[PDB]
Amino acid sequence: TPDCVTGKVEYTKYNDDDTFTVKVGDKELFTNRWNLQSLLLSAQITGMTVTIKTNACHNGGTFSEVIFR
Amino acid sequence: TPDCVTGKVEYTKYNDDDTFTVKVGDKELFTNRWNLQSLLLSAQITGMTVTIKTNACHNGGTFSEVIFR
Amino acid sequence: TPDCVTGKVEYTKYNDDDTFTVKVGDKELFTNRWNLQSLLLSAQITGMTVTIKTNACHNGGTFSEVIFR
Amino acid sequence: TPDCVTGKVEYTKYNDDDTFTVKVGDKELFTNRWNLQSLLLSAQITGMTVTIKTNACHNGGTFSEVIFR
Amino acid sequence: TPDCVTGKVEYTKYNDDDTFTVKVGDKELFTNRWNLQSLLLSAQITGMTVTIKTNACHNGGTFSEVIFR
Repeated sequence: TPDCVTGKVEYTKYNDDDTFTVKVGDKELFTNRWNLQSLLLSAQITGMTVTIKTNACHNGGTFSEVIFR
Repeated sequence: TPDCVTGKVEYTKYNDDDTFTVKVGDKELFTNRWNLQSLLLSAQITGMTVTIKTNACHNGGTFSEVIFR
Repeated sequence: TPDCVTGKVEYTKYNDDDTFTVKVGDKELFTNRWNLQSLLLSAQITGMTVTIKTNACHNGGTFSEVIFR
Repeated sequence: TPDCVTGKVEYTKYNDDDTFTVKVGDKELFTNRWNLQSLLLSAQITGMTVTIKTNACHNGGTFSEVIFR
Repeated sequence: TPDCVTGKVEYTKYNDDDTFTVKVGDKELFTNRWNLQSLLLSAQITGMTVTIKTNACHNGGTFSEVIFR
């Protein structure tokens, strides 16, 4: 899967349908993997750099691969 | 869903029916999504600013959408 | 449910039977709600003030309502 | 259950069979309760003092009761 | 099980099939044990030194034993 965006988590959002949204770089992407929620919040809180890998690299895109640096 | 309140979590409460209550701004709101409990406590401990989005924007109101900034 | 004790978490104990015990004020109380284990440990580690609400307000008493400040 | 060892967590080990091993004092003890893994790691990371209670108070001994302070 | 690599966690990666990848030393290894994900991220965030024990000691290798110091 190709890299989509890399950077710090600007904000996260829990959604009504139980998905989780993250804002990295200039993209707002969401995921439906439950384990990623607390992991992504930890990344946000501790200010790590993350790379999101996805084919749907656009606002509203979904993803399920993340690299925590 | 519209913004209801934005600010720091003053306090949280675990309820007998397992729902979770949060006090942000001047509203006391609750949620029945189990994943939000630890996330909201982290938000509280680390002092993040959160925005709660809900139609039931009033004390005793319920919610399931949150933005962590 | 009435207030029972308020204060910092003196210590916590994971029990053989999988219940969780907390020492706040002069009472030692236990709960069987899982989600409360990690939440209570976080409260302990970060030095939060908690209020436990329960009718069984006595050593060995059970509880399932907690307020985290 | 009697006290076995008290002190800081010197190290923890995740084992191939999903049990968790902890080194406190001069004993190396393991547990099969899944909830205790993250709790014990938090204890280790934050440098808490823990007391492990068990009858198998010897290297290779098992346990399921822990006091966190 | 023999030691494979020891060092801090360079980065971690959540994979689409819900396995978790970690980069320690010069090896990139992955695990399918769900409990290790948050534990490894904590290790990464807090900069602990970990030792991964495995027979598949090579890039792409799996593992399920970890020592956190």
